[PDB]
Amino acid sequence: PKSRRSKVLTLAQTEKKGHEGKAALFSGVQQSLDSFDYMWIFDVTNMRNTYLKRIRDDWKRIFMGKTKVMAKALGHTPEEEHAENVSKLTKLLHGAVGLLFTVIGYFESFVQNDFARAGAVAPFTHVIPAGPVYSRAGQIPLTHTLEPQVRQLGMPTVLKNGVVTLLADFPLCTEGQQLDSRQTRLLKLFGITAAEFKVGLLGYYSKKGASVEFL
Amino acid sequence: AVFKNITPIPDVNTFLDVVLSRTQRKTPTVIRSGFKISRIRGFYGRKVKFTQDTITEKLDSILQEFPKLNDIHPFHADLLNILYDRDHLKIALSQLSTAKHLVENVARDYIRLLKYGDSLYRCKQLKRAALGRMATIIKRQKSSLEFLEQVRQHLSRLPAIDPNTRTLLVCGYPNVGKSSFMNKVTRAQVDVQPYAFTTKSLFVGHFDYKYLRWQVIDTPGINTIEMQSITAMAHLRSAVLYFMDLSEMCGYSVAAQVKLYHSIKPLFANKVTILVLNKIDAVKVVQTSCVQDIGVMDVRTTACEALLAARLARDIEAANGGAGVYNVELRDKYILQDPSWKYDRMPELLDGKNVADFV
Amino acid sequence: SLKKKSKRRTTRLRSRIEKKAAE
Amino acid sequence: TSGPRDNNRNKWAKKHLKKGKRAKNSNFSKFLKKK
Amino acid sequence: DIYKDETLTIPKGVTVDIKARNVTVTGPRGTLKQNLRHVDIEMKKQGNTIKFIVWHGSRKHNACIRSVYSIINNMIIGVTQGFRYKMRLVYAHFPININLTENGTVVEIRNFLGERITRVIKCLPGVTVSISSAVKDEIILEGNSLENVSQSAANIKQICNVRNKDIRKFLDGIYVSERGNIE
Amino acid sequence: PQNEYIEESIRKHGRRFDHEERKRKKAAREAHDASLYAQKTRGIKAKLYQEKRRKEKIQMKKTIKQHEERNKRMITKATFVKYERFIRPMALRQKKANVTHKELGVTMQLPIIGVKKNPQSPTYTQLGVLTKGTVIEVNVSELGKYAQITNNPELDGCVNALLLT
RNA sequence: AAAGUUACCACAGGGAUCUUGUGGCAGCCAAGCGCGACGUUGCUUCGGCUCUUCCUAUCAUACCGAAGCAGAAUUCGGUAAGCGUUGGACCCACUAAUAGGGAACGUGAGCUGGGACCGUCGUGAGACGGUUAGUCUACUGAUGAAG
RNA sequence: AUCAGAGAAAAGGUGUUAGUUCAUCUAGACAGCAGGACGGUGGCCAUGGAAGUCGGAAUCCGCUAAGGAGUGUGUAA
Repeated sequence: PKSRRSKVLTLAQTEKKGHEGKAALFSGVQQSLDSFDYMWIFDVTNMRNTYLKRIRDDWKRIFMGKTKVMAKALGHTPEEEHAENVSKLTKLLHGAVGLLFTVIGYFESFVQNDFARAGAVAPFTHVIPAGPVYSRAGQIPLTHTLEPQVRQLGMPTVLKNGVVTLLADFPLCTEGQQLDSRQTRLLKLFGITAAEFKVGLLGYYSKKGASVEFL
Repeated sequence: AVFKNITPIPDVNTFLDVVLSRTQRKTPTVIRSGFKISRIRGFYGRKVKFTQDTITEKLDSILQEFPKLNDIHPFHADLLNILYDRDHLKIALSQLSTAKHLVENVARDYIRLLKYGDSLYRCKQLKRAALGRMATIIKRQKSSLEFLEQVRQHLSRLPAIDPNTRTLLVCGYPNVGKSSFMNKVTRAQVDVQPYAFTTKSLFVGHFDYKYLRWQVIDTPGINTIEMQSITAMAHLRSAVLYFMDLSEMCGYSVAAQVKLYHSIKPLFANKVTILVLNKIDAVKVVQTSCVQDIGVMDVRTTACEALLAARLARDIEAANGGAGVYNVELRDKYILQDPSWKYDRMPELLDGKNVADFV
Repeated sequence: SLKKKSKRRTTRLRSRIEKKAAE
Repeated sequence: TSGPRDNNRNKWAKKHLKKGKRAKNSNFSKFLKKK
Repeated sequence: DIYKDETLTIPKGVTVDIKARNVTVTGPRGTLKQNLRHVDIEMKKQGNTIKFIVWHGSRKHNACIRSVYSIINNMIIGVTQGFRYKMRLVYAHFPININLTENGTVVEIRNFLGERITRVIKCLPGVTVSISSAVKDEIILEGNSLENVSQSAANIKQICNVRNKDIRKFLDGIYVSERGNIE
Repeated sequence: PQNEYIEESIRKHGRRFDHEERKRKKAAREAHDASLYAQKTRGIKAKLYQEKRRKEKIQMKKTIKQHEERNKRMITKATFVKYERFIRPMALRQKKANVTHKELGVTMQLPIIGVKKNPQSPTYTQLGVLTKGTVIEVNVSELGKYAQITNNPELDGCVNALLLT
């Protein structure tokens, strides 16, 4: 017939609407823009969905959809955009930022720790001790049942007597170095929460003031 | 049963393909219309007979491989019934035997019908008809092959217990240290896990003491595993080694262990009983510190006594040239005074006279 | 041939091939 | 059993040429050569 | 298609000449030579960019452009950084005795699975064999030619093959553990 | 050994070092293997792969379809038992016929009470030769009724008929 | 008074004279084009000794793949015809194994074993005859004139 | 075409070339990297036990950008 790569299929039956889903997200963003007040700009961070749900719990809803889709739907030109002076705000509006209604002090001060991801830089240089592996870097008061972790890790570990043993020490991360794929995977496996979620509240789209500060 | 020595049981589809391929590869497959009607009839009959023989041989081998439940020992039969539903296995074997008899009868009827064949098409149709009926019978007996294969795998993996010889049965509360004592006493290393009923199946290990061979058999903590342990202990000439957690570190109270031992006393009757007080540091009463691993050898010796009462040049050669390549010289290993004389040769016979025999 | 079998065919074989094509 | 054209046997013959042969035959030719 | 091209930017490697379809890449680490006479691809050299061009080529010949591009990139990586393969010895009962001769260009293996046969394997040119001191029973295969290094590793693994035994239980052998650059 | 001993061996020692990667490579390259197979193999084994692959596509297409809606002087023919000028072989003779009911759609093995009429020849009807299209009466007490033989007993080897009901 | 009938028919005469491994039947579906594939429901004279080669559709030998394949002994499946595939009476024992076939009348110019017509007497029946009628080449070695 | 070219037929082919139809696509096409892939809920049974993935019936749900009473591996679970 022809030389083409095979495409796999599954039986979840949970396919999103695609174009219709994007249109619904834009409509919800417009409704959020038309919401009462609080003029929030925050959707997600490196944190997990549970953290986002917990953050959204203390509100009366964070929603961005696709990045810059709401800005494109609103329109860069101020005439097309519902707000005022949105031409300069469109360039600033990027990433996972969305409207919400409840806060400012909690966002500024409270930053819950979370597992790090690739692309960042570790704040220290954690070193994995040799010999038997430690789940919490020797802080437990390390189970030997993690046999499948030896194969899944791919690091220089030998399954001796049903226990993963490291022939030589290998640091998980180094200070001043970007988090690699293996480093991020090891940090997620271990107890390395070298991350702190932040929020963006530079300006507020006031109904009357209409002053979105760039601070 | 425990002897195993049974060939793998293929699937129904695999068995049918194997039978057909064997018949095609072995029997000739070139019969033109120019041959006589008798030759055509003979060729079709030969193919049908070869297919029938192959099917019968495989079925007979499968039937013979599975041991008879009645002919097995009472302990082996009880374990097989508890573990693999011996009634279902007997039904499956009977169904396979009936299918084999039906296949042979179908082949005989087809052979008789083809003996009076008329033409090539009639012989070809008759040859196809017999093969399809045999294939239909083989396909019909599908689940029986899968059940037999699973039984064969379980039987092969099962241990070969020897209740006839002196044996020590260690049964009681789960993780009561009896398994640890059995692992220490015997060469076998029984796995121990925090979860209950870690040793689901029995583990048998040979041991030597006082120039005697003792078969240490562990049992699951006391369920299918418990029923198998009870069945094994019911018919076995062995000494009971019930262990009671003195420190109750096994999760079972001393009173609960005593009640279980009293209930199981009917199986332990007419045998030497040992009450092992486990975790002492943490029916003959013997204290064995499970945590401290102290007294296990003394308990084993006491149980054995109760049961008895109730009943270089090579290195140099290998380094130099290895075996079969190194020539060992006997001249060096001589007691001659002069080293030169020992290493030198002498004339055995000269001038028609044996110098060695005349000197 | 070169393969196992002669491409060239017997003259009576060609004709009966033509006959088989006809019917 | 394997025949004399066994590929491993030829490999093992090649290995043993430089172990129990070759040198002890070359100088053997040399000795009767200088003779 | 009329035009099908792949563009490669060259690192500080000195010479990337493709005269007579013979790539002779000279870098800081050394000089590697390969012949690409089996592919009918234009090799245009302009400044710091090399264009692999095929005009009016079929799909079978068009697939050669990327394959040529990768192997040239691989050897350029060799002359700049080099290739290093780390293999870990695996033994259950008999330790595997490994000795290196002619600075490692030939490896002879003994005491495998109790066998008295001395398996002698010679590495391909441009490869050297060393025994790592940081990790025990570790063999390091470093050189310039990635294909030669990988072929040498495959040859060692293929020679140390367990036969007639259950693979599920018998695990003795030599296998590749880490593949990458020298630095 | 005892029970799952390599399962004990896998637990306490581990798996083959590169088994997971080799099984991954084998799965990945299977597509090239199967395509290569479909072109090189010849003969009976090729025809088996042809039939097996055609079947697999059919079920696979259905499973996808089920996915979306969810989202000498002797008688040479078999017969039933001067006038008997010819010879009727005993082996060729049959006494039981597999009659399939029309409305019920169930095949029942009933005895051959007799032959009603053979359209091929009245002599065959007189001789009771079981042939295609012949009418034969069989007992229907457990279900006498007539039935037409829709098969060829001389070739199929069984008297497969359909009830006249 | 006889007449029809005979595929229950019998005795004479006249005319005519590619192959191999998948069961069938009846239904339910049934991609599709009234059929309808794969699936699903039922029930069940010939005959053999030697011999030569040849084919592989491989019994053994060589090497691989898979299987609860621990080892050993196996089973199944590939490449593979290089090399073999006995000795005696369904056996028997040896053996690594005692594989299946071709030479369309395998090798009967290698080899052997296990009448027709006519007549006559004749019911439903079979026998007692007269004629009769066959039909250089190749290979093995050996010399050998000669540019 | 490692058996090119000068009925065996139903089909098979990650062989090639053209088209025909239908789909997504700067609201970012596939592919690849970096992640999420959640909460009731371990829904309900089953049995040494199966927490989506021994198994049998349900197949609900709040949140979202999206997460199944789960695609398979895996786990005694």
